[PDB]
Amino acid sequence: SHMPLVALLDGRDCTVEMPILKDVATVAFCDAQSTQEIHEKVLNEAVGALMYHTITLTREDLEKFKALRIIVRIGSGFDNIDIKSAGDLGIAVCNVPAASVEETADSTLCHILNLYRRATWLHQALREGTRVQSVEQIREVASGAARIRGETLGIIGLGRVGQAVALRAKAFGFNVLFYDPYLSDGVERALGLQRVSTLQDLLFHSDCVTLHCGLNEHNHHLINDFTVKQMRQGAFLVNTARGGLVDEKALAQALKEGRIRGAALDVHESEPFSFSQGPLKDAPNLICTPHAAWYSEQASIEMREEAAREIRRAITGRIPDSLKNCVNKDHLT
Amino acid sequence: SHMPLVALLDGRDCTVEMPILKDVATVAFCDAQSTQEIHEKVLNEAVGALMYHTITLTREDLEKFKALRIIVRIGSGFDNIDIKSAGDLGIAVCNVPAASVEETADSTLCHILNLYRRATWLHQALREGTRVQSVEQIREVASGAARIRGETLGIIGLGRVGQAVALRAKAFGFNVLFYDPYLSDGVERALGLQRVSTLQDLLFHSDCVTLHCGLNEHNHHLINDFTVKQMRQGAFLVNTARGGLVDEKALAQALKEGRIRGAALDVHESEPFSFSQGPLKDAPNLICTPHAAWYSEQASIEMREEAAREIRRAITGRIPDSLKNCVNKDHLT
Amino acid sequence: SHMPLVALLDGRDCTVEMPILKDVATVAFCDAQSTQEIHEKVLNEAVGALMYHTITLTREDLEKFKALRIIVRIGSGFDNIDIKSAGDLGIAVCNVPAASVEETADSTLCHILNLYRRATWLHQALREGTRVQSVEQIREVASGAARIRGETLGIIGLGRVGQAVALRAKAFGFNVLFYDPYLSDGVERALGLQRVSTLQDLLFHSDCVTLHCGLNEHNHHLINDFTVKQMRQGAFLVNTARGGLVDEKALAQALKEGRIRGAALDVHESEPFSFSQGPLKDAPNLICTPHAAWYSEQASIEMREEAAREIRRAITGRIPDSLKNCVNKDHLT
Amino acid sequence: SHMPLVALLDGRDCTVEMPILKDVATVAFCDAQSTQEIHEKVLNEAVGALMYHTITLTREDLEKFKALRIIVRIGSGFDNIDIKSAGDLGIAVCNVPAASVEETADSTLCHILNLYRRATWLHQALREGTRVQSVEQIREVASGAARIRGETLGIIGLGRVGQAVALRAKAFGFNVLFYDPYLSDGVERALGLQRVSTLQDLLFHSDCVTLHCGLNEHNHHLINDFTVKQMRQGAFLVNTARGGLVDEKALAQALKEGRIRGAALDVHESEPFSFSQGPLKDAPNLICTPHAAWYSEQASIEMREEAAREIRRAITGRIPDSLKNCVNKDHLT
Ligand SMILES: NC(=O)C1=CN([C@@H]2O[C@H](COP(=O)(O)OP(=O)(O)OC[C@H]3O[C@@H](n4cnc5c(N)ncnc54)[C@H](O)[C@@H]3O)[C@@H](O)[C@H]2O)C=CC1
Ligand SMILES: NC(=O)C1=CN([C@@H]2O[C@H](COP(=O)(O)OP(=O)(O)OC[C@H]3O[C@@H](n4cnc5c(N)ncnc54)[C@H](O)[C@@H]3O)[C@@H](O)[C@H]2O)C=CC1
Ligand SMILES: NC(=O)C1=CN([C@@H]2O[C@H](COP(=O)(O)OP(=O)(O)OC[C@H]3O[C@@H](n4cnc5c(N)ncnc54)[C@H](O)[C@@H]3O)[C@@H](O)[C@H]2O)C=CC1
Ligand SMILES: NC(=O)C1=CN([C@@H]2O[C@H](COP(=O)(O)OP(=O)(O)OC[C@H]3O[C@@H](n4cnc5c(N)ncnc54)[C@H](O)[C@@H]3O)[C@@H](O)[C@H]2O)C=CC1
Ligand SMILES: [Ca+2]
Ligand SMILES: [Ca+2]
Ligand SMILES: [Ca+2]
Ligand SMILES: [Ca+2]
Repeated sequence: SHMPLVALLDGRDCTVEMPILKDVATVAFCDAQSTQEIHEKVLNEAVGALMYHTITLTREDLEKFKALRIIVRIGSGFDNIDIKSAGDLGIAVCNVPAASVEETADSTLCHILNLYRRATWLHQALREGTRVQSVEQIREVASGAARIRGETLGIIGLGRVGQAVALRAKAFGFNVLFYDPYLSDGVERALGLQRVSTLQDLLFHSDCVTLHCGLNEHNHHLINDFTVKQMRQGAFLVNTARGGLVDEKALAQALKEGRIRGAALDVHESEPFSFSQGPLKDAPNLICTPHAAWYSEQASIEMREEAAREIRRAITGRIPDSLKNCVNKDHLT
Repeated sequence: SHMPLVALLDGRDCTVEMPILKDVATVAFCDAQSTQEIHEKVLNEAVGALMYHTITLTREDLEKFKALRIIVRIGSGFDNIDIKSAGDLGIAVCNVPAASVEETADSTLCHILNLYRRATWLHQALREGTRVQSVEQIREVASGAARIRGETLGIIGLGRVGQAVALRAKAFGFNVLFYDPYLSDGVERALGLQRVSTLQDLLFHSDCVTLHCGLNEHNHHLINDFTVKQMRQGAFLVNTARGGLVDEKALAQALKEGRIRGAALDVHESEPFSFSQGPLKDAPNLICTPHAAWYSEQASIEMREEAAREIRRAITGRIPDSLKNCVNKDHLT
Repeated sequence: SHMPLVALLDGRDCTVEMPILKDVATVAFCDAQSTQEIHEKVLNEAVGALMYHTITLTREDLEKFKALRIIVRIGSGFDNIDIKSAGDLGIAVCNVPAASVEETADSTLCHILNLYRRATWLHQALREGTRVQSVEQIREVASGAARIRGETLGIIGLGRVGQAVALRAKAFGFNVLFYDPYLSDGVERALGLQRVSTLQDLLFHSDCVTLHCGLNEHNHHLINDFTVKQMRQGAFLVNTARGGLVDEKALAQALKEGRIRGAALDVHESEPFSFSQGPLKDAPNLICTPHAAWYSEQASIEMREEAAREIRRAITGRIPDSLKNCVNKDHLT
Repeated sequence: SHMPLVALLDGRDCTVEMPILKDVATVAFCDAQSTQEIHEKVLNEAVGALMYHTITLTREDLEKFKALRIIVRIGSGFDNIDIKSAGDLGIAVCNVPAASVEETADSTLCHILNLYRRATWLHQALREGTRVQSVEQIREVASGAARIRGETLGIIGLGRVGQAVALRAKAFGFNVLFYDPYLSDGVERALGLQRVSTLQDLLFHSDCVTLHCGLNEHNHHLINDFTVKQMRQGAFLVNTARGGLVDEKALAQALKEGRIRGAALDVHESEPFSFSQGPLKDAPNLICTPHAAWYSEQASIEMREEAAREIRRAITGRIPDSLKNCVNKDHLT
């Protein structure tokens, strides 16, 4: 009569997952921002866990769980989970890789176009009461807006989102380069893109750089005071991937000195983001969104139902065979 | 030793046009917003005129000119000039149709994506100090953001910009319809688009309506209290064409009642636009830009040099034969 | 009780048109290749005519009709009808411009790919018993086959078919140029194509030239011994437009001397075409189809029903107001 | 003073590879179709081997080599090499995956269009002396030609070539499905394609099926008398992948009975192919090419130089670390 316990760590709404898990698991929520906010009953008894990106799990946090057997990220990125240590401790880790691919690529194009066309900043200026009566004033208030055709878009990481962004960028006349040191040669040919070997070549040729790679152990602060100086003078930066990829200290100074003309960020080193705190406090030409590139109503529901199904499959079947999107089979023992 | 006079009516900067017209015409500027601000010497002697969109010329204004022989719009739209009366009075009228086609389509896609992805509004909320720490809060602050694939984009006017917008929209998964009662049948087939016969059919099937037609004598307030009720509940409206095409009274009420979920406007019935005056004072979910969809540095220079060349051709050669973009040959006599 | 007479001049099958015209017109067929094969009753009484491309109507032929009031081409091209003289004689002339736009563009791409990839010729060689056992033999038998990406496709005439061909060619990595002296500037920008001013520039830069213009009074033998020498050495020629556009004498010699590497022709100066007669008797590297680029079952039915509707509209209503695709309103009096 | 020996097994031309390998290896050729035609000196001393697709290497053949340390396929497919046994015997096996991706996709589109548009068959009929004078005769001779827009293209294997084919097919109005049981979910979203789970679903919904998968131990005769009956009545089949994927016995009967309207094959169960021998002797509506989809001059040179570089890297450096495209690291010991 006793069912396994499944806990939603960093959230409270479990409505979407309930119809899928009802006869399979007891569902609880912790609304927790850190391991320190999880009830002892969860740490002791929880067999499965559902979590988003707002809580981090180190080996230290993972060891506090005594019965945990699977974690499912309701989302694609899993940089916030110590994946190797989880596998060592016998804990499967899964993600939901496909629900928000095109939502995120559309948000990226929106940010790219917002930098080239300055629509967001032009809207601000009108809210700020700027009067734009003459053509000379239009040119002034829209100064910096640029023609897109012929510009070079450099994509770092050509996966699901990177490929979706590349196909969209081609429609606006962008010349699309990409740097992805983990793909085998020939993907540039299938999609009709130009590829480059080193990050430096990408940054050297790109008028606008957009990040679409996972945050892993080898690319923290991939954009830093060193690689920032490799970018074109007056280039754009876009990041809907992970804030850990950008040294905001170096970015702030680049915006202030004009080396980088503008930047659009949906993710940040420390989230939630605030224009009043952080290295970007006073950085100019800065567009930011609160980690919402992923969100649509259909994407939210899609990933939550898929996450719930993965939980069911883990409880009902055999780990890790029954799992569709386990990302640490190599480490599981 | 005496050269013809050419006047820049609603502007002062003539730097781009000077090298082209130096040995051909004396160049003056009026920096005028209305006919009432033009020096008598210009009205009497001016043989050619260069103007943008910030001044209107009625038959009354046109009759005040005694020597005028050609007007050149530095831009594509010429709804601000009485074209038939100008032809009656023997005044050629030309435009520059191609300089900003893709700048304007890129601005349109930026506004479309800004409505579907709410990037602009999400940026505002962060400037307003909203804290978005949890996923529930992300869903809340980004409420309304929608998946684009499967959505129907309805294009009113499938000319230079409309076609550029259609090709771009297809890359995001839009289903593209268009209504253009002046094209012959078969253009929908060449570009792989679906066409509809009546404005009502366009509005009935479209999740997002975007205007790309000229403002002519038959489509003032094309969007009005009658046709607004023909649009889908919760649809988007985009207008980078002409503000005269939209009854802002009807639009404001539709935004307030939620019939229209959001609207992005680069043009307005009365320009310059102000969020503090007009029928849109208090309208919600409203994005606006100060008639800047056209602007890039390369587009501004391109159209100004082309405009200057048209002036040269008029003075040097025969009107209207030597003109490349005269838009009123039928009326000229 | 007496209905108007409508005659299918160069055909016999009227099944598709009958349900549309039953209560409107008496339908007869002539199965005629020339005016000399039309029954006197048709010449005297026929009020409307339906015809394809296999019969020509000069002023001489048109004058033999005494009651004719409208001709409808079941197809887009109407170069086989003296359009000006028909208008002089009070005879409306209409076409069906849209039924086969994409069928014809698909046939064109098939011919283009058949030249670059030599699939057709490679199939012939296998029917001829050629044994291709080694790689050296594959290279030999497929000699001439070329990589498409980077190649320049030059389009002459950027209308319905030309635009459909341009969009398809871009997907294969072609660089697309076009020459069309009748379009206003700005269409190259909407579709993201490069335009050229003179036929010579088109031929000078193109690795493969494809014809998509109407045959009019100013472009007979557009490709001739003079303009053929303006083409790139070893270029391809494709013609699914009209055979009258190409001087086959000049073409034959160019194929024989290797100046042109290969040619694909769906239309010819004299049709039907035969590899045993004509200036192309012995021309090498020649692919030909019997004027079938237009044909699909859905296209044949679509244009025949549309043609029948145009006939109905002419009889039932007022000429030329009620006509949707009259191509000689300027001449009708 | 003694260099390693490198042998071109199934070819004689080594000109492209010589400048790259001169100071690294002694180069010989065998022009051999089977292991039985290789000189004893090669079998004993050869340290490296270059081969195409015209010779097969079983464990039996591999064991005859005494010094062989690396095999390099000048091409992407390596189904003709026992890869597991080669790794067991300590023999690295590499391929060249990218040189002909777009050549092969262009050949595939040529075959697809040749079936839908019947250009090849229409050319044959003209060579056979068929006279096509009337429209009724055009419809007759081109019977079977079909409109492409709305048709469903089913891709089996969505790798380098499959993706290139998908993007091209979208430009013609195809609805593109694909079946690839080895990809993780989310690739359909990045490229805007519809995916299906089982081969049966692919065949059930597709008007035209095209094969783009490797020939492996689990898909020999993937198209067989069982799966052929799962295809749509009157569907098309295209195969530029591997002939071993199709049971030609089942295919022949399907063409004869009309279940399959037509088939285009660049590869065959037994190559070289002959219309006079094999299960396809008398099959109708059959287009064939002699395994030439890969060939362009630039592709041939590109893959041969890359192959030579891989050989150099193997001799000069450490196996398998220094290899860029080793396809059997898992088996090498
Ligand atoms: N802001 C948001 O709400 C969302 C953020 N994302 C983020 O966007 C990123 C991309 O997501 P997907 O495309 O689904 O991931 P994916 O796994 O499909 O693709 C990631 C690609 O990045 C490449 N990569 C890894 N390290 C790299 C490096 N140092 N340099 C260049 N390339 C590298 C990999 O080879 C891989 O191809 C992820 O980090 C994910 O967290 C994704 C969706 C929504
Ligand atoms: N905000 C800005 O800075 C810019 C605004 N524009 C405006 O955008 C509009 C489109 O410009 P282009 O594409 O260059 O014009 P265009 O002349 O190339 O195309 C206009 C099309 O609209 C169609 N049309 C006219 N009346 C219509 C109606 N009642 N319903 C449906 N279709 C109708 C015409 O048939 C024509 O095909 C113009 O009004 C122009 O003023 C253009 C560029 C920049
Ligand atoms: N083989 C077949 O069964 C078929 C043949 N066709 C032919 O293909 C041709 C194109 O058809 P559509 O695209 O429907 O015609 P369209 O009227 O849509 O376009 C024709 C274009 O050619 C341009 N043009 C005219 N003379 C020119 C010259 N000297 N140089 C460059 N451009 C020139 C015009 O400006 C126009 O834009 C027609 O001649 C038609 O007869 C069309 C369909 C099927
Ligand atoms: N005729 C010619 O000259 C040429 C032939 N080819 C052939 O075309 C085929 C594709 O080549 P690439 O795209 O470079 O290979 P690739 O390795 O890039 O892609 C192969 C794809 O097929 C999939 N696949 C494997 N077995 C499958 C099955 N049973 N059902 C569905 N999908 C399956 C794999 O998941 C993989 O994604 C190869 O077999 C190759 O030999 C390639 C180039 C030229
Ligand atoms: Ca720049
Ligand atoms: Ca909606
Ligand atoms: Ca060449
Ligand atoms: Ca069918």
